[PDB]
Amino acid sequence: VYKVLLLGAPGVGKSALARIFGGVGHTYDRSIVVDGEEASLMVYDIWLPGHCMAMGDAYVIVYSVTDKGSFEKASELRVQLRRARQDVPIILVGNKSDLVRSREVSVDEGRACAVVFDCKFIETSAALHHNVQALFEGVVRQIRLRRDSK
Ligand SMILES: Nc1nc2c(ncn2[C@@H]2O[C@H](COP(=O)(O)OP(=O)(O)O)[C@@H](O)[C@H]2O)c(=O)[nH]1
Ligand SMILES: [Mg+2]
Repeated sequence: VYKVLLLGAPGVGKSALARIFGGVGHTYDRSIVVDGEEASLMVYDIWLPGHCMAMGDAYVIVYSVTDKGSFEKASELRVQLRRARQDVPIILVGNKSDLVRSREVSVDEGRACAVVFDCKFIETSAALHHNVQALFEGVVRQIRLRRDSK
């Protein structure tokens, strides 16, 4: 049973993503099967930033691909985590991939941010439910790898 914190600037789709996962701040629970093994995830959509950051088994940092300011905020959030948790899995998410015409952050900028962070990167669309199940399965897989590389 794993606690997952959603972090990111206002308006990026944290609540959208969480409500889709929950099948529905606020909290969501849900058991899912990942590589043949059941896992429960508790998703905290609660973004006292220090307290929030002190608390997860994994961190999902969300920005909107339509909002370069939210992508900058993602880098700021990562620096903060580095100070707050001085091992934890982090997934970077570029949401709103359906809004092709208003895109402000390229896929390659997202990928580059992943290299700097040394973390996994995925783009999502809460509007289309695209990559939402993959995001949360990835969370589970990344937590397991870190339980086991020990
Ligand atoms: N088109 C589109 N709109 C989205 C997507 N995700 C969130 N939104 C919209 O983005 C705005 C903020 O979403 P919300 O879940 O409240 O974001 P939060 O502030 O990060 O929790 C709302 O207008 C949502 O409908 C997406 O993937 N595609
Ligand atoms: Mg919200």
